[PDB]
Amino acid sequence: LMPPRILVECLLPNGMIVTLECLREATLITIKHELFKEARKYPLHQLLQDESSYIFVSVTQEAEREEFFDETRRLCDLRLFQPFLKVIEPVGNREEKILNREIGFAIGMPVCEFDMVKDPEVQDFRRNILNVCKEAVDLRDLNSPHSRAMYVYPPNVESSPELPKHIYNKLDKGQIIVVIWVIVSPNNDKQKYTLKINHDCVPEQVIAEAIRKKTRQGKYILKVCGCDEYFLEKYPLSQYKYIRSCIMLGRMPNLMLMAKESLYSQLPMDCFTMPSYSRRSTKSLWVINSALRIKILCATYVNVNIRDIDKIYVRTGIYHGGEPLCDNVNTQRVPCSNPRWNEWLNYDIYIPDLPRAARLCLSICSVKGRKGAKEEHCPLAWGNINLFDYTDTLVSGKMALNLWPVPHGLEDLLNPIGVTGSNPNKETPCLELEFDWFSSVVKFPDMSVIEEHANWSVELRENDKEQLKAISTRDPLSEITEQEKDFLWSHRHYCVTIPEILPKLLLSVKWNSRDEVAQMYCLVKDWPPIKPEQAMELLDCNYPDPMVRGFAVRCLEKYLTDDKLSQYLIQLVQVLKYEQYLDNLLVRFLLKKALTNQRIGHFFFWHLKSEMHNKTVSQRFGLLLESYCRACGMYLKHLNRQVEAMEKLINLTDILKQEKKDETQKVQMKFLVEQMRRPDFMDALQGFLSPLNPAHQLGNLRLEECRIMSSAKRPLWLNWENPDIMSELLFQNNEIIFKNGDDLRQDMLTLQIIRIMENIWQNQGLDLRMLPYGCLSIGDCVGLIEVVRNSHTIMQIQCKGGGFNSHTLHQWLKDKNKGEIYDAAIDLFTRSCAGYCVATFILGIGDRHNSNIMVKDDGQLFHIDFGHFLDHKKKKFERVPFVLTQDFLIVISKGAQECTKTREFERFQEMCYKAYLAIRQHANLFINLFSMMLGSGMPELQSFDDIAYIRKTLALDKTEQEALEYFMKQMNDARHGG
Amino acid sequence: NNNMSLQDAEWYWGDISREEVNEKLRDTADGTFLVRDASTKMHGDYTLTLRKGGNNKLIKIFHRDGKYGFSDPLTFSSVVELINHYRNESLAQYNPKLDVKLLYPVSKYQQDQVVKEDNIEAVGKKLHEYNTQFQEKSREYDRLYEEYTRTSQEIQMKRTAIEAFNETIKIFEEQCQTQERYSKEYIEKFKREGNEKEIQRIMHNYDKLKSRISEIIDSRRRLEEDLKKQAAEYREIDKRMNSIKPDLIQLRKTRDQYLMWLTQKGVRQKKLNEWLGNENTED
Repeated sequence: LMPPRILVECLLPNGMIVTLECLREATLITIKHELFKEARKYPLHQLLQDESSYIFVSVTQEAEREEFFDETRRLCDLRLFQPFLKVIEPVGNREEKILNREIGFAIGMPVCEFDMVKDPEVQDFRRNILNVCKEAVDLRDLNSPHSRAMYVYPPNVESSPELPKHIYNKLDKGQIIVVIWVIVSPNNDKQKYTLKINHDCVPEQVIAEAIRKKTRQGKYILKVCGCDEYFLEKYPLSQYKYIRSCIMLGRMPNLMLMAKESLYSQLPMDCFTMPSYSRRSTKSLWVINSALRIKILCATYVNVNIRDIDKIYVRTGIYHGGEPLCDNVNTQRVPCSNPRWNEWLNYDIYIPDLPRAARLCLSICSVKGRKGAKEEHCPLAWGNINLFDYTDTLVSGKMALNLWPVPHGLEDLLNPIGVTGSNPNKETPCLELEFDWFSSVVKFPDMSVIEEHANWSVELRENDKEQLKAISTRDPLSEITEQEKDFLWSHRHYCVTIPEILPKLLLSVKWNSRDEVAQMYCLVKDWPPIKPEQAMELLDCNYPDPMVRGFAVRCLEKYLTDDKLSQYLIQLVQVLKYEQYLDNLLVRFLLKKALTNQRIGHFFFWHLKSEMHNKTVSQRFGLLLESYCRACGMYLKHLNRQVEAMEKLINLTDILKQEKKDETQKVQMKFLVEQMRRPDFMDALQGFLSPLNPAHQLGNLRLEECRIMSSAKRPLWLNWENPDIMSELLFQNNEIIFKNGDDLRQDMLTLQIIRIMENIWQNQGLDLRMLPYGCLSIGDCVGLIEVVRNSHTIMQIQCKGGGFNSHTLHQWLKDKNKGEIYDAAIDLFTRSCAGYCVATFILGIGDRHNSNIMVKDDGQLFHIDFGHFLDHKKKKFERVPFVLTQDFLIVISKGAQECTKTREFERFQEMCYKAYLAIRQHANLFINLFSMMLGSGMPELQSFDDIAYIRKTLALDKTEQEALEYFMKQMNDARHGG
Repeated sequence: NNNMSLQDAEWYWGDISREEVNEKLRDTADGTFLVRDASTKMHGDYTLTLRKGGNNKLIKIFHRDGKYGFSDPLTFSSVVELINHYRNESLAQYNPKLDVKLLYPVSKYQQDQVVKEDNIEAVGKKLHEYNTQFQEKSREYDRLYEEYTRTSQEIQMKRTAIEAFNETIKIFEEQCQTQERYSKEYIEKFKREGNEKEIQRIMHNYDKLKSRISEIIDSRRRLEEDLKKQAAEYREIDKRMNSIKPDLIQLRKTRDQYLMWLTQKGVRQKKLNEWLGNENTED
């Protein structure tokens, strides 16, 4: 950040001052050599010692002092606050400081801040996460070096060994044809060997067959051609995702033989060292017999207008999830001019009946328009308190909390969704409080006392079994009445034989009754395990109980495969916010599974780091990132390279957009090409693992291909190359859209859901085609968009060729595909349209014009910017239907003028029917995913009533036939003959 | 009286979603209730929502052989009779925990009479004017919020910068203290020796150091003053936001009230869509 000539001040240890002149690219060792070569001339050089006994120290733009043990790093990358350098004797450790600097750069904030904060919960989290880190390290170092090879290169295996019959019939006699390349030669001479082998063959059988046809204790392994994907663990060759995708698409698989010793040597040795901080009257809650009382003293800062608002008040409550344990209590003593209340508020809930996950949600609200019957209360700031701390002790004595601003659009006064804790910023409304002192430490009783209390307080064959099953099969967000709750709690002992009903029984229990809660604790302790996609329900905000979440985590540990974990990682990260502590079973499980799989680690890091800017969970995510980067092995360097490249890209985009928005396209292109040609940018951008896929490697940028598109947001069309030797087999180059300015997290969620709908449809037995392409969020309003090749918008199609006849798309497809290819192209186009119509109808994606919908060359179509993943751009819960236009109808009808009069039309409608019924059958999982995505902070969902629009579109209120008729009438109204 | 039209009953609302039920019963006292048609749309369900303990409790009215009731056996003739009886008497007999009456019934007639200028052209013109006011207030609020976010970012970065200046000053002052500690003895020894070249060189270095420290102090002070000014602007923008939110809420509420009044007149919903804003407005 210092382009021109620099006059660096030198802060000698004897007290000298000298200003050397050096270029921006000089290194620290060169600077020290010149500095001690210039201090001899000036006085006080007798006390000066040799260079090797001294190191540097300065201050960076992040307001920290770094003692520079790494000398090879150049001056520009140091990021000094001011051009000055101080020479002091070394006091820290070489490796410790270098590692801490790398961790800080990867995270985005210095590692010294977490030592600066003195919160005992934070310190205990940092001390105790190292046990998990060490267990993961030991597990990686169990089978040397095959275990480390498995860690760095995860087998990309699907959870289902067997194949759906619609693609199992695509095999010839159940045999897969695979090309084997052997490149072992004096020169890089490529020879291929085509093998036709059964699907259930393991890699050792594949390698034996390859050797036998090569015409000759296995010293070789098999790698995907064109990517960093390896086949290591002995699993059926059809189970791997690349090979199954090749079977699905009819594409010819390609493999290649790498020596085991070559890869084993190529793997760096990973070392994990414990950091510095590794070395560095109570009575039970139930003995208390009193109500819960809390005092509110004053609001230090309040940004209220005197004229507009007269009175302001703070509203409180006791919550367990989103459900108030007791009725809310309000304060009203003083106007806005002098905020001070000093009122002992009393809650009609006994202390011994306080649940272990009890909280205290506050909000300073401003009552306006007191004149007239209607009183309007608008909140000024909100805060939450976790009445029980991480050591199982009730909060006692004086307390103070800064209060966060109310989120955009959150009208209701209390905000129990938000995270417990004070605002780190200190120029915010601070509301000092009080908690009654009980002359001792108020501790929650242990499980022995819980067990002693529990079980001591105590169609229709023998029970109403049909109603139990009906409630079980009912989705989580459906209305559950008081009669149903009483029935469920009364028949709790029989609910074990239906383990799919634990969520509903949990909602049935009365959380403000210790007898009921103890009985439910015993029931959950003896509960049988359930499906992981149902156990992920019990981690949402609606189930804050430690034992509920521990049972859900145990179920995840038992039954969560790694492909499913990578599918649900977005949500399993997002439900880290809903945790009330730092150290807990969910984060232990996720970190243990992120330090034994480098794809999980890559997306774990990038999802956690996507949310540094949000101060709400920034501290927890920063500490988690610190531990991950501490024990992530050698991948830290690749992560640092990715962070460098995206920092350069973000700076480029900012400078392009805000300083020179009025600058014309050509001049902006000139500036872009100049700054790309700039050597430090060039070096930072070349040669790093892509963030969208750790296997894909980005190579030499193509400055001629790179450009900025005509879209209003000015995104970057960045074209890389493939450094793999056999790049031609998969793809010669990588082009990626760098998007800066738009939130891509809604698109990320929509594409996750689309991928899951394909999984459901294919497992059922349909063949609908989707492209859930890659999207990543790398921070705030910044992200990566993977380009699909050979694609064109219908707007592009219409424009090309000269070119309003809706026959243009059909003519373009006919010109692209000829012969027998035409039938397959039209079939693929129709199946893609069916998937698109069903998916956009169900999720309520907004208006699609011509410019966000692309047709590939082989006839496949897909949808680009989702933007709003639900109809809340207009309203929640007539609503937005899917659209199917005249050109689509013409091509599906193979160019017939009477589109609705052909057989392919009703074939398409039947495919839509089956797809919709499959999604309506599996809507429970979609509801759980959308409800676990509540804490994202996206503008859309934010409570539950915006998730409810999926219930509306899927018609979970009606029955199956009624919903099918509803979809039929929706489709007919949609086209309305065109 | 005891058994009149369920449609004429004021607690009856018709086909409203549970979301609208929760919106209507948000932050209301105990005993509040309304009766709406069931979401399942199966005839005879008639879910009743009573708010006890701060929660929108749900109780379902079983319908059998021309009778109504909460649970078997059914002993009541009609929904109106059930509602009136449990308004008169509490629910403790039905459920021992549910010790509450049905005190405050939500009525659709109050909103019927609150709206003024009932004629069609008047409600249309008022709807248009209030929609324009609502759009103006919404764009003002969005601009205010983006300005607030920008100012918060500026405050955070300037606080980091001022902390960095404090650290720089600490380093410089420690170095100058070390310089004086060494230079006292050094200057004393060279004064004993009797030469002035190194003395003047050391003095030149010391005044150069002092000038640099003074410059950094001046820059830090200027940054701190700018930080105070930006903090004042941030507080002013927060005050304007807190002032402008209630007016936007009231405009939205009255616009929706006018929309519902217009729709409850038999006029075309296509005309409603065309007239309102035919735009991305929520309602």
